[PDB]
Amino acid sequence: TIVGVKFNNGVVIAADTRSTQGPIVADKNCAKLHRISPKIWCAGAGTAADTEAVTQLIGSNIELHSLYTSREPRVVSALQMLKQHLFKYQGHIGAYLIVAGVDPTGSHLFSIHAHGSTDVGYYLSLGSGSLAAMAVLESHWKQDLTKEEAIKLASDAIQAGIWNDLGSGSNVDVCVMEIGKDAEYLRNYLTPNVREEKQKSYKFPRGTTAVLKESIVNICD
Amino acid sequence: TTLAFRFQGGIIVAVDSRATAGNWVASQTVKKVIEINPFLLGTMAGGAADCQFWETWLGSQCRLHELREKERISVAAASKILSNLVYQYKGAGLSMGTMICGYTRKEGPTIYYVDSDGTRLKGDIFCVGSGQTFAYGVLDSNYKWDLSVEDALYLGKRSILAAAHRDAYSGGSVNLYHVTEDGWIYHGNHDVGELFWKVKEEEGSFNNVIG
Amino acid sequence: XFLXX
Amino acid sequence: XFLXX
Amino acid sequence: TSIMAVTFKDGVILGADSRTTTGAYIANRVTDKLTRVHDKIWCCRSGSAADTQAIADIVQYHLELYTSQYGTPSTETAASVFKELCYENKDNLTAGIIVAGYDDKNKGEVYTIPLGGSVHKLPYAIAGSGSTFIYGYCDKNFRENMSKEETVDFIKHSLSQAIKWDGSSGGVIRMVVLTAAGVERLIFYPDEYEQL
Amino acid sequence: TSIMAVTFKDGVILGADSRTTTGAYIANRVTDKLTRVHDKIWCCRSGSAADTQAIADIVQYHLELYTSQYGTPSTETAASVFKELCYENKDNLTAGIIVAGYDDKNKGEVYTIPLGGSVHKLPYAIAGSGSTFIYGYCDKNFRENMSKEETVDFIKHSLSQAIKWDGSSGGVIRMVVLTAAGVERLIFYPDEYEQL
Amino acid sequence: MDIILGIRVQDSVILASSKAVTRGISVLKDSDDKTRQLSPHTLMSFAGEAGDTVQFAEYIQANIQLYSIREDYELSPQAVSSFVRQELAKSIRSRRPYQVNVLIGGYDKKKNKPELYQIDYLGTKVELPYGAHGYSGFYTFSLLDHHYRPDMTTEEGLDLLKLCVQELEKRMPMDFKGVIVKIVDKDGIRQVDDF
Amino acid sequence: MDIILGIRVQDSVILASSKAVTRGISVLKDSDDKTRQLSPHTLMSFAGEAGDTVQFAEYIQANIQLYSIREDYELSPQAVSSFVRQELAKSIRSRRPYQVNVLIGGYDKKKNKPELYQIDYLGTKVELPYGAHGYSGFYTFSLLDHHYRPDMTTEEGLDLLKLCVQELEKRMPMDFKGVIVKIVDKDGIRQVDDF
Amino acid sequence: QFNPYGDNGGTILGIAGEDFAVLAGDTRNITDYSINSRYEPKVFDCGDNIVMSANGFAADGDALVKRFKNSVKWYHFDHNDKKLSINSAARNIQHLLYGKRFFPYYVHTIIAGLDEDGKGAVYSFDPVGSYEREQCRAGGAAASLIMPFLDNQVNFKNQYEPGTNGKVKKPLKYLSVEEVIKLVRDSFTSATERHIQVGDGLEILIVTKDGVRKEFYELKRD
Amino acid sequence: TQQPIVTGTSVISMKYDNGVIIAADNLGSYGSLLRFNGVERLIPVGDNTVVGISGDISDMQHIERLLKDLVTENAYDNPLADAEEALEPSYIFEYLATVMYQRRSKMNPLWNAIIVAGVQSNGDQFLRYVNLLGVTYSSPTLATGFGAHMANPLLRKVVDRESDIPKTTVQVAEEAIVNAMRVLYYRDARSSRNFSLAIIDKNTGLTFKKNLQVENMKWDFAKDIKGYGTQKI
Amino acid sequence: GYDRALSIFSPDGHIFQVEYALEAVKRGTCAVGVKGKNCVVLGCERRSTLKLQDTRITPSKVSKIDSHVVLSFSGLNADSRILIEKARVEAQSHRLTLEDPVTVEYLTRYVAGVQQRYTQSGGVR
Amino acid sequence: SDPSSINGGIVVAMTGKDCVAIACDLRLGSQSLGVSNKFEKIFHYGHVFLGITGLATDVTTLNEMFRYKTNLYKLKEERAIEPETFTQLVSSSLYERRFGPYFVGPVVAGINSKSGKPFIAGFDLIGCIDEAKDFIVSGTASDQLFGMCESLYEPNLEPEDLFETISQALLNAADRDALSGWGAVVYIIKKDEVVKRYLKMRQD
Ligand SMILES: [Cl-]
Ligand SMILES: [Cl-]
Ligand SMILES: [Mg+2]
Ligand SMILES: [Mg+2]
Ligand SMILES: [Mg+2]
Ligand SMILES: [Mg+2]
Repeated sequence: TIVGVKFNNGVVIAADTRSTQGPIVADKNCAKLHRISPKIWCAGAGTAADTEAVTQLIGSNIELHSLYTSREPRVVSALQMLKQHLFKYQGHIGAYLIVAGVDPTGSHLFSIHAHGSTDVGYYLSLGSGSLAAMAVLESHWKQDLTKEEAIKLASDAIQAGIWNDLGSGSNVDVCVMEIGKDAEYLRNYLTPNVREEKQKSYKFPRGTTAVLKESIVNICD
Repeated sequence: TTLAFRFQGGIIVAVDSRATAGNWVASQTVKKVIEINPFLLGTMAGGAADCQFWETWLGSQCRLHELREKERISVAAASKILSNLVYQYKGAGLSMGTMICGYTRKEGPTIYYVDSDGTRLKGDIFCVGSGQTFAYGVLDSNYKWDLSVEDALYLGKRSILAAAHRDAYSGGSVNLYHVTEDGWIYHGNHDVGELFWKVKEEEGSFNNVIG
Repeated sequence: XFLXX
Repeated sequence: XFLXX
Repeated sequence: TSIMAVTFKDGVILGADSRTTTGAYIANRVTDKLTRVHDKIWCCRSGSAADTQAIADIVQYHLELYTSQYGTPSTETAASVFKELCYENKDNLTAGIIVAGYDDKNKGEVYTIPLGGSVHKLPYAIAGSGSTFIYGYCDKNFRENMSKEETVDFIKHSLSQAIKWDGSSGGVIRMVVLTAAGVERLIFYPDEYEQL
Repeated sequence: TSIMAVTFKDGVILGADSRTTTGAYIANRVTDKLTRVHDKIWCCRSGSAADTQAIADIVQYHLELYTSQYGTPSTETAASVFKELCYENKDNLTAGIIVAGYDDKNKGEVYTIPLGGSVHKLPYAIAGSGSTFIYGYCDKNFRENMSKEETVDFIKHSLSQAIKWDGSSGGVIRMVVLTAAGVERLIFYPDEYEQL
Repeated sequence: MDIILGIRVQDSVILASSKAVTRGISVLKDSDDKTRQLSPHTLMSFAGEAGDTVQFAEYIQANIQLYSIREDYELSPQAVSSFVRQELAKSIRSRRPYQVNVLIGGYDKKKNKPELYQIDYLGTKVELPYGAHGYSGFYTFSLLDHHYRPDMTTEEGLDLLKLCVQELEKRMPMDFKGVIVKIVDKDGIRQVDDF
Repeated sequence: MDIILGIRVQDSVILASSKAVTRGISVLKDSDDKTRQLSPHTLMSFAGEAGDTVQFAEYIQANIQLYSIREDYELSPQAVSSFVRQELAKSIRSRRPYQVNVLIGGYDKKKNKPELYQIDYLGTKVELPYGAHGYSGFYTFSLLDHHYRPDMTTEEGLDLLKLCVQELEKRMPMDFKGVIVKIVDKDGIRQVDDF
Repeated sequence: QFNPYGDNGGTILGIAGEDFAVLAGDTRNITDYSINSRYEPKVFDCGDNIVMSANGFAADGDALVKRFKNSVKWYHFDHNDKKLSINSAARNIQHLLYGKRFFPYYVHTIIAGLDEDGKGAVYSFDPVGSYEREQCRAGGAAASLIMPFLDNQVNFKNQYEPGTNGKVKKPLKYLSVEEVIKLVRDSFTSATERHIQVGDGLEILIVTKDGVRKEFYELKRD
Repeated sequence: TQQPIVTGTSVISMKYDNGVIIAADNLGSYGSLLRFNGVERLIPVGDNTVVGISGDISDMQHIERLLKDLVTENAYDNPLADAEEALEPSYIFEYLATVMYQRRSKMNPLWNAIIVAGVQSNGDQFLRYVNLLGVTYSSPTLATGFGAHMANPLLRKVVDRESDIPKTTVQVAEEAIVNAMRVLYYRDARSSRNFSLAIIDKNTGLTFKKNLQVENMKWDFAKDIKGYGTQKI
Repeated sequence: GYDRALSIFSPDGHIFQVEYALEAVKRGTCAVGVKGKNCVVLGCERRSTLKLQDTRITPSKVSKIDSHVVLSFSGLNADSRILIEKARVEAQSHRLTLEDPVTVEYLTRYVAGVQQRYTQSGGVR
Repeated sequence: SDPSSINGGIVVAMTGKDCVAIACDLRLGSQSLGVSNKFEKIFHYGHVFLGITGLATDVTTLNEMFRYKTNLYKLKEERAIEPETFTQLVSSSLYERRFGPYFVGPVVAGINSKSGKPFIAGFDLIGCIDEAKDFIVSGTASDQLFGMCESLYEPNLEPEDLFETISQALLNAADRDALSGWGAVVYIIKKDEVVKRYLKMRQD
């Protein structure tokens, strides 16, 4: 579950921290918020490897472009480079991205699909829990949101996913990109799924496990 | 993995105790030998439900025979009731591989192989299951008619252990039975967890494994 | 699922 | 397997 | 999708709905299906969003490079570049595009490019899933050399019916006016067009 | 196929084209898709000719046996018998039927029965392949309590457009008028309706 | 192609390979040697898809023989097995992979130890005291688990091997027309003519 | 089930039937009698689908034995073969047909002549001097075409049959564990114990 | 083409003590990636001190429980209000399941109670009626997570006596109702963490000679 | 084996302190064609139950006839047909739940998702779901189709568990339902603006509201959205 | 199908149809069975009012049910054939399922069972 | 014909107090047939440990490939590769074969020689990094290992206690999987000593 919300003086993106293999939760607290550039951040759903790989590759090329042109990178540059890469692979790279950031042009919010189609909006939601999130966004979103209102709406939209979507869960990551300020990455902004104290300690008496052989391993040269 | 062989001292029957659903080990404490009566034993290989249901059903048909005829059913008649039953269901998708081992006066010690595609065979040696080949390898290479009750019991146990080791879908524990003129005798449940190491040490076999 | 030695 | 919010 | 381009006295008008769907879910309810390939050459996109976006971007690049060397291209030239991409890559594309541009010599021109990649120059063109429901209406109601206000009403009433019957069409009715005066954007909200 | 039934002041009018096709070949160009199930209960047949003919024959038999015992059946009763056959045999039928009848109490009534076998009572109904192209036109142009001449023009103009765009529709436009006066058959030839 | 066995004992490696070459409902030949000498102290038996088997075996043989000439030195059984595995590991992701399973029986002259390597067509290498490919294993592995000892002589190894062939001849569906047995030791490779 | 042969000579019919019963990669039994005595002077060998073979054979046996009791009279081999063919001719258009191929070797006591009938699972009956079912025919027919004579003795017939089994053991892919031979003549049915 | 089966997720767990038996199950009901109910009980008191759960396809699960509950009712009518023993119930359920061998009930069935010696009993069934009495069984979506933990903690598998050179096994002993509920609660909190179809609530039914008691515990709702 | 032809979309519902609310739009979709616009998908049974049905409309009309016949059959030889022996929501549901599972078991299902909302004789709120598979479940909030994905998240913010039901008033509950119907109109491609809403209260009884419209919609922000990325006009 | 209960009880507790069936047996030619130490002998009367008979082809009074069991009878000759046929079929059916010929007690019990079934079945005497 | 479940096998890695543990089973089979009971799935490049489950040919290939790459790394960098860096190298290498991948489930374990911080990580077959404080699981009994680890594990275990936990997690998980087991190996890794223990487990 990943969403992007626009406010007066910038854009805010949020995401959940659940990674799944089939019906099993592989990572309880992974990071779906990627830094393309210092003031361009990306939220990714779909094939985990594909979202991480494609965001790093464009992020690398954006850095070289920024150094070449002696200019701060633009969101439309990241958007164009991502969509042309994804389109070339005809949806086989399963990366569904919400691209947001601030640049000399202003604040921007876009979504990219695996096949290479891009959309513009003030509020967007991608992933399995996008319908749960979009329901909240459609209910509570308005024009001229403040910074604190947009963070609240964004986190509430992720929470809707966490609770109602089985695909989403655990924590809420947030990144606020305001114009004229450094982008603040709020890792584990909310942690409403803390594991309760276990009823019992399963610390075994030393010598419980039956051993056949012992040996010192040589790690040195 | 299940096996039963005929020798001088009667019939030996040995089975593993493992039940699997795909690659998942569902149970290691399953009875694969059904005690139809004091002189009749039934082995189970294939679908757990199919074997369990139809072999307990066979036990009822064998009871109705001795009520009607005032005489214990023959191993041949008992095996043929089951083979004629599964043949009616041929193509329906029944998956059972069984062996009807017992003693009667007219027949003596007898073993009948009965499978779900309707095959019925009288024979001295049979190994049935996913690890039947592993059991055959040890059993055939060590089998003689003039084995003692003690040696025969061990070979039957050792043959399951061999299969329990190599076959991924066989294991848990070995259930031994000895069928004589006086009826079947249970010779205990043997966990492979302890039996393997006990056999390895005493016999000096299983040199492939890290001791 | 059904169990299937 | 492959990990896939 | 429901899209159309209509030619009138002072030039041409482009009309489209704002609904992008995945199955029966509406991915975007405020989509802009009217896109600029040149100052006074615009196009209407139907089919795969990804395919139509890719084509439009390449055409815009081609007409920008054309302008740098040979000055302003004709609406026919723009339609030819669209056709070339759609025809040569017909096996790998799902794109139904209506090309509409204003020359000073040729005035308002409309070219429609279906799936095949064939070119058809028409006085007006309709396309997209929702167009099927307004063939009867548009044929009966269309007249050549209409006024701006008449053409806006024609497109509004047409797309209103298309949206009403087609589940794949809805949201706002966007329109782009191409005349000698310049480029004008128009929007019409459900509360207006639904009760026509 | 293009078929429709319209209710007006004095009763109801049934309209249909006359084209039966096998693939892109026209098997019959003078087909009668308007069939009598009772004196003043008629139906419009779309889908498999064989299926619709079979259903119509059984309904006619049922309403004839109904009349022998309980006198004249209602248009609703006729639609119920159609539904019962279409719904209970939905797996083995391809039949889109519009049931239209004139009572003296209930006046003109129209019931449409799509593929599923559901019943929908409407002020007017359109059905068949060619109906898709005139949803926009019929919705905009239909009015309740029209005159006979207005309803005939409405059906004629509607089926004219349906025929023009749909390859599966064509030939003559047949119409059946159901009023207190009686039953009137009307026919309209290409040379008239094509140039509307 | 069907049955290939291998038994490593104290001082030698013994390879047994079936003689039958069957195509359809006809045994075309009953005296086929399913092995190639890669070097004086390295032997490779092979089984799998028709044509691929011999083509692969001879290709490896040529490469090992080329190395032997170039360096005037015999590659260790471990080194040869690693080379063979990599060729099959390449092959499996080719347009048309080699469908060949091999046993490599060799005597390492530097270590003075016999070595038996089992490599399948995927390029899956294992060093074993005893190995088999195809359906043979399903009988022979459990048999050897019981009867095999690590300190056995070549003669004890041949008797252990006879016990395997007898079991296969009893319980195997297909007639594989007996086996050609070859011994790899410190003195090189020699064939047992009477088995 | 695989190999069933039949040779009609001057004064007897000889049926040879393989002893192997194979399921998967295991020969479960190597002493299986693939025949039933239908009457004192009529023998039927059978091969095909597992279960169907014995079920069909015993069903026919029961029917012929019922007839023998009812009429106190033995049906001619021709009459029995016609009955069997009709049962298979019915079967092939059943919900689940009998997949069983049979040879019927009988001695007609009224004609004083041996008779061999070959019937496939479709209900295709032919009277032959020599017959075979399955892949066996592809070797034995051409062999018998050459070596067979109509005036041969039972002993000459057995030597001719040995020549067939030897050819099958040489060229057949699968190990069928030899054959059980039975002779049908004026004195009834008897089994050759040493073959 | 119409698919008559569905996966309603969830997981169930049966442990047997000396003079008691527990049958636990999460209260979450799902289809695909949607939650249907956070509290939908699938562990039922069927009378005669027998508790039953048929986890998997809820429609088949409800149908089976309904038919067994009815089987208990008619057992009383036909056999002079005789108490249906857990072993008799188990065999009866095998015939219910195998009755539809060729259109199976897509459920893992577990029943718990006391045997005729008053000792704790747990029986587990496959979809087609193969059953087995055990001290321990987990069934459903998270069975693969919970079951190996139960082998270790209930049956003391792979646990040897410290300092005995892995020669003497940890001796088997019955667990107290307190120690069993601890294992059930830790099993379901662990399963909730790593399985998406498990969570919301945990409902335990405890069976003693006195009757059937219930306990409810909150689980994570993500 | 069936395929659904004419279909109805989401049915949404929730419990409040004194009773239950249920709503469903008045659309009969024919695939992508929004064919029929006067379709009532809430069917009252007596004065204490409302059955909301989504999926195939031909099968919905069959279920209507069964419920209609059930009321008739209950009245036969029943002096207390309008009192103690009147049809309960629990009786009506269990009957449908039996039929739905019997039909799926004969591989010929009624292609529907059904929510039976009502109030029992003892004043208890009744809200339970059943579908073509015969799968049944109950929850403070129930929804079908897109409703399950979009409505439930919004309705669960009001009534997240059992203890929240007494704290929820009919004003708050109805507001949440009407809000959910607007969100579904924004995002469901086979939804309509026109819908029906039914309230079954233990005090005020059955209130059936027809010809309701989605209103107070946000579309203004659309004018500012130009192009699909780089476009400035 | 013809359903009439022909075999029914009378006030004195007799089934007259069964007792009148015994009168038919009493009319039939005499049949005797004597079992020795190592054999059984079945003697049968043949009435001598029938000359110009062909004894080659005339149905024999003693019938073989299997190779080891025989059945002689007294009463209606036509009725006997139906019992003999059923017995012969059951004899072969037993060999097929039990893989052993019938015991004389079992074959008797079957035939006796058939005779009983016709004493409380509708539409049959 | 599922590459990941032909040969079978499992790897599990855990963190403790100033230590890490990585353990694996010894089984290599061909579906039902058990072939080798000596096939170790844990390798090491300096002080960095890599455990690989899945298709055995790819396990061997990747070991040889990472030995190749870590050897060149050390020659050019003039220092041993660290766990954090090696994790990135594995991810890079696996994703390089995105549309023709190695059918593996690799697990990195080791202690950063500079910071002294315990480090573990897991990957999918196309190189997605799964970093964890507690534990990483991989193989045909991953479901079983997840269930065992999630219940048994507690933070800041001493090397001797951590050994008992990871061992019991592997053994009980391996006993519920047909394609895993046949012996196990446990590596206890401290800052500047590494103990390798072979476990006694049931051989079926
Ligand atoms: Cl778009
Ligand atoms: Cl017609
Ligand atoms: Mg094993
Ligand atoms: Mg619309
Ligand atoms: Mg959870
Ligand atoms: Mg294991």
